[PDB]
Amino acid sequence: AEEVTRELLTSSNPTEESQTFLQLTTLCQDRTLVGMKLLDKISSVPHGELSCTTELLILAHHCFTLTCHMEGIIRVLQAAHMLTDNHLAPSEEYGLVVRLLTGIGRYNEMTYIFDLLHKKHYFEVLMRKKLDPSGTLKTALLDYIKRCRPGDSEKHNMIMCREIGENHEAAARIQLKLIESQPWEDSLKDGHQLKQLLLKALTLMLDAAESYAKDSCVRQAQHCQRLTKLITLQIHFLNTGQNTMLINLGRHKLMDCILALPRFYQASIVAEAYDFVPDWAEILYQQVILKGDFNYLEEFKQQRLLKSSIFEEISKKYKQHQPTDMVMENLKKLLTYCEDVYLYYKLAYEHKFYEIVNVLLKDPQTGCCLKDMLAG
Amino acid sequence: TDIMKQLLFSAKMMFVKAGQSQDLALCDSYISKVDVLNILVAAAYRHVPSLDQILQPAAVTRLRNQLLEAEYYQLGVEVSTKTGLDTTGAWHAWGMACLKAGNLTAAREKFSRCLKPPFDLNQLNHGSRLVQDVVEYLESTVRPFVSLQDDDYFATLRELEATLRTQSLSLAVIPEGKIMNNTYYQECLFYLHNYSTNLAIISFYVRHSCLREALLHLLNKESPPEVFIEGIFQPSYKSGKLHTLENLLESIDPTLESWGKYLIAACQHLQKKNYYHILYEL
Repeated sequence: AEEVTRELLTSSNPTEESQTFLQLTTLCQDRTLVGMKLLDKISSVPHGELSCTTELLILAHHCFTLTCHMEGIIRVLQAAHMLTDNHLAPSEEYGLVVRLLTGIGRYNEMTYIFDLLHKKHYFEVLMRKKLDPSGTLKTALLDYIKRCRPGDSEKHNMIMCREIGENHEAAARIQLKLIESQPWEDSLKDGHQLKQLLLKALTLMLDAAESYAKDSCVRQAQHCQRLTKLITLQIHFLNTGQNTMLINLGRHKLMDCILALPRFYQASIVAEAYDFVPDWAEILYQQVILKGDFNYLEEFKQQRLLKSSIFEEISKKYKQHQPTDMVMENLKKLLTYCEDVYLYYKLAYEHKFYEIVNVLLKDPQTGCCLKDMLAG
Repeated sequence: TDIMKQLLFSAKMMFVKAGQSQDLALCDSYISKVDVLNILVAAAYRHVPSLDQILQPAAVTRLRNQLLEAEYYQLGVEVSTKTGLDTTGAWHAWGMACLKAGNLTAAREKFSRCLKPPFDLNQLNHGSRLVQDVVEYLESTVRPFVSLQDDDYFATLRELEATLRTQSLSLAVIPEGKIMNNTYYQECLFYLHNYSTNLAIISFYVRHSCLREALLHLLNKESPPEVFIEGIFQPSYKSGKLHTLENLLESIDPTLESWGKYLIAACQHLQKKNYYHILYEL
């Protein structure tokens, strides 16, 4: 302890002299007695001894921690708070205090200066580079942004992006639910307010997806994006006047929302936002099967793909209602460019539909194989 | 946890003199558990298990699923890997998750580290069934040559409503070969080349109606005469738009030079099944 004090008094990079310090303590047999001696010698600080005494106090934790004498560390923490208050508070040594706080070890327990750094203009100064050799300083900065000082996202960006995404998503959901808290008839009068609220909710959801992206929350960003797309559809509804809407729809109301814009390119939004699965055969019984709007089917086709099994199954949905003579060509509206042999071959017999039968099974190169398609 | 480890070490210290091998095995396992406790402690999750809750295996896979629900793909993945809990399925799950978002380059980079393709070049099956699901999960949402780029943001609610009106123009205008030519199709085929084969590359372009480059690759990949037998005749028994098909078969070699048995084995599948009437034309 005397030698350490003498070397410090003589001294009266920062990561370089750490070894010069430690290798002295290495001379000891069991470091606990050395820690006791160093703690006792710490009281020998000279008049105005600040710079050397900083390293002196710093060594106390580096000693007491590796062996974990809890009471010793407790008195050490008391010593650290005392160094902060009795001397450092009058010393105003910002850099020395910062280095000490870095060397806190129990920097998890640095409440005595935690708000001080922000009050000491260290909040943006917390973004000092080359001060995180192990990266823990920035992590503690993030922890402080989460707990000690929540709200100023600027210092947050300077220093969890998932936390920001969740907060923005919560704000967007609150904005979306505020409109739904009132009746549709009551809320329809304030159309401009609806458009503005939809714009704000869309911005909040976009920020949520972006902060999830900065958080690498790919699926969460996607969910925020789907919420934003629904909010934008409601924004057009409140702005372009589409009182036939789909936003904030329940499962039961999903079919009605699809009925708001029945065509596939017009009906995809309700299914996407509320994760609703339309009755492909039963719903498709009304898209083209009875109306012929295989243009809505083409909206689906450029939007998605329907299987041949669904093609042979849609006959059931068509037969499940009163199929007008129009309904035949209505379902077949998209049948020209098709190729399916076996399922259509069975279906034609299922209804004696000589139309497509003559359409396909007539070509000798094709009507010679219609036997293998149907009777084969 | 440091003191916990030290105490466990002392437990081993007292165990060494004991001479009970089974006791030593139990102690080593408990050491493993303490290490895993520390490993989890590196994460600081919403909830953590008891040691008795860790003293049982089932909870390992329990956490394997839980962290998957916790979206800690990297952290949970590393934890499970240290645990001896494999997470290639979690890698594919992350792949699908970014697929729902579009971190496709990073997703591909992470998935190549966990790529499990079928080495057999004749894989007429899922091969990597992960690829089998991923191909659909990707190609179900093709971005064709619509006029809207992947960087259009400020499109007002009117622009969005006009997009709703014009949505069908994105992929209907995408042509037959454009189904294969898409940069989206480029990515899908790249993933295929990563962990898939042509046996399904034919069908993927088939449901999107990409044929010419499909035949070009089929020759380039040497589609088997049995492949051009089944995947043609059985689809032909299901399609029969073969006006283009016999033409393309001749397009391989009009002089019957480089296009020998591809439809010959299909004719085996047909006439062996006594299907010959249009085999006359073929």
